[PDB]
Amino acid sequence: IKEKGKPLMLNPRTNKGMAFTLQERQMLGLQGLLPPKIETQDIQALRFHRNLKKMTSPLEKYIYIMGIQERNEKLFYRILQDDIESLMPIVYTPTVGLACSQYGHIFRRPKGLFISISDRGHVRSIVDNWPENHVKAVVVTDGERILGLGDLGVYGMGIPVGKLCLYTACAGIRPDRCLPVCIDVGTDNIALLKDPFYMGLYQKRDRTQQYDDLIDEFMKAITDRYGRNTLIQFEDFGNHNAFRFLRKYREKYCTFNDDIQGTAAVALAGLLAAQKVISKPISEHKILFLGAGEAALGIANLIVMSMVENGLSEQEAQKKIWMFDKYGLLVKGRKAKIDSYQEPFTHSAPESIPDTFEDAVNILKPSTIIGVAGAGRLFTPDVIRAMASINERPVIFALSNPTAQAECTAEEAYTLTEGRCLFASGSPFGPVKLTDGRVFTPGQGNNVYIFPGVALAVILCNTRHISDSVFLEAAKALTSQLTDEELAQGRLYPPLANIQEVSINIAIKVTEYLYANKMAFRYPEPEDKAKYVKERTWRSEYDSLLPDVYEWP
Amino acid sequence: IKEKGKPLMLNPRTNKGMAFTLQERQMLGLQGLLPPKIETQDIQALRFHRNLKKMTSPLEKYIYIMGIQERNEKLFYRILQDDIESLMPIVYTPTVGLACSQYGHIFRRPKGLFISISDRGHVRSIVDNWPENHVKAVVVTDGERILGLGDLGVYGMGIPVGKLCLYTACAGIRPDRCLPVCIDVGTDNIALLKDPFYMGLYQKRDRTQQYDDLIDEFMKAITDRYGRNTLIQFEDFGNHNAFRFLRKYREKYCTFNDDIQGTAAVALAGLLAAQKVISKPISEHKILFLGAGEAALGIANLIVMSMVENGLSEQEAQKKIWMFDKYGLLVKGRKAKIDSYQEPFTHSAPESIPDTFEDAVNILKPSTIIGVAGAGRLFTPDVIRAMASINERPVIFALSNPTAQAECTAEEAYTLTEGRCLFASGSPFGPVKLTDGRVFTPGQGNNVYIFPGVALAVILCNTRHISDSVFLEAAKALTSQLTDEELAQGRLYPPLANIQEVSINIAIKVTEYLYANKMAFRYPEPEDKAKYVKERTWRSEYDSLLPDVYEWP
Amino acid sequence: IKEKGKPLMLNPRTNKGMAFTLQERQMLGLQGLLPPKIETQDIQALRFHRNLKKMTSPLEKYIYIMGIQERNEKLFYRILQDDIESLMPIVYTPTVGLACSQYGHIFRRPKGLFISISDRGHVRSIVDNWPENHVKAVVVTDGERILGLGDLGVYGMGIPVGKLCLYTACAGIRPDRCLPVCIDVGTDNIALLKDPFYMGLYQKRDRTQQYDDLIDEFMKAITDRYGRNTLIQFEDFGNHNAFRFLRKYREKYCTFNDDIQGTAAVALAGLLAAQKVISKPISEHKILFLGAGEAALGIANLIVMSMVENGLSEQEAQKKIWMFDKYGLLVKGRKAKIDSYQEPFTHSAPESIPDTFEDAVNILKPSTIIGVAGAGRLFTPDVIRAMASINERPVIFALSNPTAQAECTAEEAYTLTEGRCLFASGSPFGPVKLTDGRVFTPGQGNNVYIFPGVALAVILCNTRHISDSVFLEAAKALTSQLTDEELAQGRLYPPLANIQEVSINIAIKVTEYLYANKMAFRYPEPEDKAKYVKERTWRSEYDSLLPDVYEWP
Ligand SMILES: NC(=O)C1=CN([C@@H]2O[C@H](COP(=O)(O)OP(=O)(O)OC[C@H]3O[C@@H](n4cnc5c(N)ncnc54)[C@H](O)[C@@H]3O)[C@@H](O)[C@H]2O)C=CC1
Ligand SMILES: NC(=O)C1=CN([C@@H]2O[C@H](COP(=O)(O)OP(=O)(O)OC[C@H]3O[C@@H](n4cnc5c(N)ncnc54)[C@H](O)[C@@H]3O)[C@@H](O)[C@H]2O)C=CC1
Ligand SMILES: NC(=O)C1=CN([C@@H]2O[C@H](COP(=O)(O)OP(=O)(O)OC[C@H]3O[C@@H](n4cnc5c(N)ncnc54)[C@H](O)[C@@H]3O)[C@@H](O)[C@H]2O)C=CC1
Ligand SMILES: NC(=O)C1=CN([C@@H]2O[C@H](COP(=O)(O)OP(=O)(O)OC[C@H]3O[C@@H](n4cnc5c(N)ncnc54)[C@H](O)[C@@H]3O)[C@@H](O)[C@H]2O)C=CC1
Ligand SMILES: NC(=O)C1=CN([C@@H]2O[C@H](COP(=O)(O)OP(=O)(O)OC[C@H]3O[C@@H](n4cnc5c(N)ncnc54)[C@H](O)[C@@H]3O)[C@@H](O)[C@H]2O)C=CC1
Ligand SMILES: NC(=O)C1=CN([C@@H]2O[C@H](COP(=O)(O)OP(=O)(O)OC[C@H]3O[C@@H](n4cnc5c(N)ncnc54)[C@H](O)[C@@H]3O)[C@@H](O)[C@H]2O)C=CC1
Ligand SMILES: O=C(O)/C=C/C(=O)O
Ligand SMILES: O=C(O)/C=C/C(=O)O
Ligand SMILES: O=C(O)/C=C/C(=O)O
Ligand SMILES: [Mn+2]
Ligand SMILES: [Mn+2]
Ligand SMILES: [Mn+2]
Repeated sequence: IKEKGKPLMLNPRTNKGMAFTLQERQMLGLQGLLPPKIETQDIQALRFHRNLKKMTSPLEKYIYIMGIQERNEKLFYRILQDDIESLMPIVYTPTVGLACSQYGHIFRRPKGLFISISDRGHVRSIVDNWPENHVKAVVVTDGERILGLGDLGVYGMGIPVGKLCLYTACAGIRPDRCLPVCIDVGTDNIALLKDPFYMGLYQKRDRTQQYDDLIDEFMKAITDRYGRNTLIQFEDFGNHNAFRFLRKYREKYCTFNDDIQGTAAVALAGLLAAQKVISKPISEHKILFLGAGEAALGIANLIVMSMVENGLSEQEAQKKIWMFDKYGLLVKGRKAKIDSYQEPFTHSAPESIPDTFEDAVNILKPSTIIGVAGAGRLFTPDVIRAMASINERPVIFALSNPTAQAECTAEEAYTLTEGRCLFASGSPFGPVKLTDGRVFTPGQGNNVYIFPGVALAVILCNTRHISDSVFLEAAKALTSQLTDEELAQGRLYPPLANIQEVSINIAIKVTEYLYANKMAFRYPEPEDKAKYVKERTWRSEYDSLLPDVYEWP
Repeated sequence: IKEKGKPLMLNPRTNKGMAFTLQERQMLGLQGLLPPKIETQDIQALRFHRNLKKMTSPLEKYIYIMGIQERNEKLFYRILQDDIESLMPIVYTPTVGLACSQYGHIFRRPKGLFISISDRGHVRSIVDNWPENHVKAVVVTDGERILGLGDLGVYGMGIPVGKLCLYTACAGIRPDRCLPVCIDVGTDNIALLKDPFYMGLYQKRDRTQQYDDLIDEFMKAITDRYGRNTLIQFEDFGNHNAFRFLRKYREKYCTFNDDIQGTAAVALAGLLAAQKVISKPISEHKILFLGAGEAALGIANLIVMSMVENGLSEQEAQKKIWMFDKYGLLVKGRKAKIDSYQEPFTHSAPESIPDTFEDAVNILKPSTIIGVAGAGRLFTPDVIRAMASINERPVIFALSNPTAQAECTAEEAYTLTEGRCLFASGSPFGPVKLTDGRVFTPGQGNNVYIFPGVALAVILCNTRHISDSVFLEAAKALTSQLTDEELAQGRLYPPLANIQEVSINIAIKVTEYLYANKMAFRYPEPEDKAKYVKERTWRSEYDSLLPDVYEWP
Repeated sequence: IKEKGKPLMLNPRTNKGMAFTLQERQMLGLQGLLPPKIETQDIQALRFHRNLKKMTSPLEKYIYIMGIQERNEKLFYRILQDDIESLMPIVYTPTVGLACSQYGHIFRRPKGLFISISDRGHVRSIVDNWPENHVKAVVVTDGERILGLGDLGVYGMGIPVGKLCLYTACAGIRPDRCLPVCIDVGTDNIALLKDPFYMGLYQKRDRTQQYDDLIDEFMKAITDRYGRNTLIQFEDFGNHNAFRFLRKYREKYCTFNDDIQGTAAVALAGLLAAQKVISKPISEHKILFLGAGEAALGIANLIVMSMVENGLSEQEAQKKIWMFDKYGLLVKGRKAKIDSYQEPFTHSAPESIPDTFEDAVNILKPSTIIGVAGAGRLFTPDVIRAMASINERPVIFALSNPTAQAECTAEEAYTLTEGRCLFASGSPFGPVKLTDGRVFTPGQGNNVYIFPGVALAVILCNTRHISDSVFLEAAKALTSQLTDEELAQGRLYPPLANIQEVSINIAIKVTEYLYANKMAFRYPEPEDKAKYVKERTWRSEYDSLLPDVYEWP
């Protein structure tokens, strides 16, 4: 490091608290500024869990652990490392959504960059204000579609912050190379415009061309200072902007959209694991989505790429996918609109026009149901029963987040199908024991299983662009890690407790894929991709800060 | 910049002296720390020239101007840019040599990084001590062969410093992106080892494997911190080491040796200029070298490549070249050793064995004489007359530096050949006027015309390896700028006064060459290379340091 | 030491150069930034004297050593300490006057605080930009009366800088606690108003209420930040502003005017020494001043106090003093003005009014002549001859500075009076050897023998105000250190070569005087004033910058 003395303690990237050794204190001007006691990171972790055990609400736990990231970075991650499964719900979905809807009530310190429409023309100067000189990964949101909570404006900064925590906790990406970003062009949230604690501009969203220019100016500014190959992950943008920005920049920068592409991969991985148990002919596979937005289209497009890779033409596969949105079933010539992306899955109206999602299930008789509407408990008991009656082993994915917007619970899916369904959800649910002793451990179909591993691979290989093919390879890399014993439990995904090793493995597989397809530019090409990746992961163990002292001959 | 206040004035990189505008001083905390007067860089320039003109000795002018580099970087380069031609002999050769032989007496502040054998195993920590974060180019020496002055140890640091100033002065390579380096493993200079002002370790050179490993450690440290693409220019390394390191690293790193390859392109560019005068074919020209070291072998190899590029084969080309070293004519089976690089130019002993260099000229009757033995006035009157009697338009290159080690003077060569010789020297020589009022302006055969333009291209194209073929095009690029009128005056090279435009022009050719030959990795490839290179050269004009202030809507 | 890395080398306060030990280099992040050689201050000193020896002009040597102050403060004073006597003429008078005349030509880096009239209402903001936190002594000037050179505007900043160097070199006052200040309200010097290099405001002097308000503002801003007892020494202000500001502030701040009071003490001390080689009766003392401004009036009033301290009343002592300015003898009723301060020394026109200073010498027949007109050689040979015939041992003091403005030289004084005079001058003159062989060593009556010791005592005792009594004591303290031998050489002051010891002795005696008269507020009162002062003098030897590293039991 460059500085010594108090500054070392005030900066969380370097502060170690009482873990600063005696020599470090004396040589770096800290003696007397710390209590006489010398501690280990282990003692500090104990302090943490000791106090966490006594806390009552998830939000309170969020504020506390999240505060550690602003005081002692190394320890913050040592804490996540100790038990990522139990803390995931706190730092990530669903509690992060809770934090976001209340971001202005719990604010203590800011985190990340805020670029508003009012800064148009001066974005580059905002990017130069960021302290870190070598940013490799950016996660950006404009806060219009925060989880299934809708438009939360700048209160959505909570999402990019959470995603990045996982870049480091899951894939070992250096936190100092990560930058959370929030684009504030206003918010249509009437309640927030009336909140005296709101953190953004008090104006409705700017949807004119100035908005696209702002985004343009941001992509330009970020790459100018950090590099053309800086990984830019779009997160929680509205439906229209999400697809547009993805297609406008995907071939120009090293960018992707988590909601559209990372989701697609995790979902596909779940369906793959499922096919392992079901083993049914793909000619008998009929899928039906509740909702036809970002994730539905992304999932459907990757399912098609999977089916095509498996024989069917692109046109035959798309006919095997249906969608049901807020206006009803997506069929040709319906009163409600249908965008360019939905058309491919908009088919000739069947015998009857289903009025409810239930009718749709009975009429179309799908074998797989995927909920991604973010509208609540729409996979009603009748839907689940209809599914269990129609299929011996129905696949039921309720992916909407947070928990209250989920289509159904694990407990509802398993009991209403007598333990026959193959379930996955976006938000966490604990094990389910049926009235007959059978225990079913549900898996979490959440994009966190993908973006960390993919991001690591892309950064390490100096990749310039990300094609949909990477996510397909990621899908296969995730489900390829499922053992048969975990399959028996009802797990369509590796245990969340192993998310770190699982992410690394996905990173290794994707790096092998990028190189083999001339998508990597990090020369020389590593001989052992496995040893290469593992060798470059950031660790939470304290580094010695002592200067290099030695005797001259 | 991150700081404000006095530090801005203490760091030459940012210090503008009285050039800081009123608004900059108020907002940065300099009000009152500077005189009320607001000056322009133009005024600062005048002050400089006013003082220099009063100065008497070259060394004195050296101390003064080099002192400016450590007070106001921008001003330093503006001063050079003002009149590169007249300042060249002061900051560069021959005065730079004078400075080196006396580095310990005129020392005020150190420049660049010093890595000593005593720091083995701890070289990375030394590299990390360097303030600048984005280093793109390194010029390193061990002071074994400083000009034709010999082993000067750490006193040779003056060379890497002098070389880098030209990177900026000539080719516009950002100064903060440059790093001069001195590897001190001791020195054999008996006198220095007795001087109380010597700046190096008091011990003779370490020629064991430790030297090799130190160099290895250095290459690894630099690359690891700044990127394996970082340009490493080897300068004034002893004979043995110069070749071996070039061979060993040109494949692994983006390195090259200036004394071997840079010179090769200058000397070749000279001959190419001669051709447009003599028109003499390639089946013509019998070349004789005085000395067979780094530069001779380098020029020979590039010459051969140009002949082979024009019909002739390598075997019949290498025969048109002869070398005479401190041991006499280099012929097969002679007593003196003949290294691997010299073998290709070691032909069967002639009918008679040349006793002295004058004899070798009469017997062999060369049409081009090239001196690079750093041994003195060896292109004696007799030697020059002989070349006159034997040729109509003889080519005489006395490239040895500094001035006192050159083979002959511009006057000696022109008067002794009645103005028919085509001359070039390593160090500068003023115009020559013959008794018949005929005036000849001799060019300078110095690699300064090469390394700057090449360095700029390599760096801008993100090149990873430098092939000798880059130098061949470098030579062509240089000569392709010699206008007819300049040929007449007796100029084998573009006027040294235009060395800036020449360098930029060269850089453009090489970048187009590099891309056209898939050696460039800077994406996207620029359509207009010219526009590309000129947009990226560093300017000596002052930049505003004002924060980005603006009103919100 | 709170900073590490390059910053330690860029700051002259901490820069040790190659004297940084290996241990400090490794622990402070300097390894590799300095040559492998470890030097001592002794070696660096040698390098300095070696180069100084070569130099030809005094201004050149000035530019050189003053540059060292801006690079290595410790070494700067070591060099001065090594031979304060020979460097005195270069760093102080007369060369410092030459430097001020060319300040804008030789400018490299600014020194001190610059407060301009354009800054009124923001002076505190300027004072807060000064890097040092504990300032104890300020020396300020407006540059209207720089030596006998006149109005030099901001070019006069060189004077305060020169005085402060002596604060440290002579009295051991801490460099970082001294603050040179230049108040710029414009200049009347027409030459500078058309000089493109002039460092000040381009306007004639502002003499409205604004001037006075600026100074008031300055005085308040300084004390507000550093303390009401911050020693503030006024230097080279115009005659009208010198007395009025001294009168206005001497009871509100810890301030004094060097030109009026310091001079007074050194001049009187010279007379006191003279009396010891003449034993002349007070009733025989007749003093005539050439000039009647700051210096003259200051000296007169101090002489008057010494006489009153010995019996004579104010009235009778005051009549022993005559003055002659640029309009002639000050006699009651003369057409030329006579201000309040001059009245006590304005007599009734004698029988015949002397037209020239020679007529005044012959008519009044004084026994002591003191020149402070700064108008050149007014002590013509006829004048000196007249003094030789009226008095057996004529007292001749040519105090005007620099040398060209002196009233006469040392050679002219001793030669013209045949060695029967007691001579002293404001500027240095070497020894004088008459044809008869006799050698005379002239003393230098310059306020440099006073302000250092006086300021040191005033600072160490936390004195709130300085009365004329202090200077009367300093005057006595200085002459008391004179040893007969030296007095026998023609010395009216102790050898300049020992100004360090002499200054300290004056500091001791003055501190004892301040306490004895309850003017000192430093508590507790030191028992041994000598050990108290000697212990607090700053030293030039290097201090270890090593952190306090120790093991715990
Ligand atoms: N678990 C995971 O990895 C991921 C989960 N999601 C979740 O999926 C939900 C939607 O996200 P996006 O597709 O990006 O949103 P979007 O706004 O792009 O699409 C929403 C879709 O749901 C439909 N919809 C709304 N109400 C409906 C209703 N009452 N009945 C039937 N359909 C209805 C809309 O017509 C629209 O087609 C969110 O809650 C989000 O958190 C999104 C990405 C990944
Ligand atoms: N744009 C860039 O990435 C640039 C990198 N460099 C330097 O190159 C050095 C790396 O050398 P290589 O052996 O080529 O790289 P590498 O093999 O260590 O890794 C390749 C790329 O992945 C990044 N990386 C490594 N670990 C990372 C982590 N844990 N989290 C996030 N990003 C990580 C690196 O910055 C590098 O750009 C670095 O020390 C850096 O200072 C210099 C200029 C630009
Ligand atoms: N391999 C590399 O050099 C990479 C550089 N970057 C980043 O990209 C930024 C520059 O923008 P790009 O469009 O990539 O490059 P560019 O097209 O502006 O220039 C290409 C290379 O030449 C260097 N450069 C430009 N002008 C220079 C000058 N006048 N003197 C010395 N070096 C000069 C740049 O640092 C860059 O590495 C840098 O700040 C760097 O952090 C990111 C990835 C790789
Ligand atoms: N102007 C330019 O661009 C360049 C000029 N030079 C200058 O050329 C000189 C040598 O450079 P390198 O080839 O690197 O050195 P080197 O040490 O590799 O080669 C020296 C050669 O000269 C020969 N030699 C020594 N004394 C001799 C004598 N008394 N009579 C005949 N031959 C003798 C040696 O046998 C040896 O082959 C130096 O003075 C150097 O400054 C080197 C590179 C470029
Ligand atoms: N970093 C800082 O700002 C520091 C400030 N101090 C100051 O020192 C005072 C404590 O008194 P001591 O230092 O024990 O001495 P002291 O009390 O014996 O000295 C009396 C006064 O003379 C001044 N002084 C002593 N030597 C001086 C010198 N060589 N040159 C110029 N001024 C000198 C001191 O500032 C002090 O105000 C405190 O008022 C404290 O504010 C002490 C250490 C550090
Ligand atoms: N050696 C020392 O320690 C000191 C020497 N001086 C020197 O004394 C000189 C005057 O200083 P200040 O009293 O502050 O100046 P001032 O401006 O206050 O007074 C100058 C006096 O000299 C008179 N004068 C000018 N030309 C004259 C002439 N042609 N003939 C007779 N009298 C003439 C003026 O009328 C005026 O009374 C300066 O050259 C200065 O450098 C001042 C302070 C200390
Ligand atoms: O530090 C806090 O808890 C809150 C700060 C704020 O309200 O800005
Ligand atoms: O001897 C030194 O290290 C410094 C010399 C200077 O600043 O002139
Ligand atoms: O003219 C200036 O501002 C500085 C000159 C120098 O540092 O030499
Ligand atoms: Mn999302
Ligand atoms: Mn060289
Ligand atoms: Mn004065």
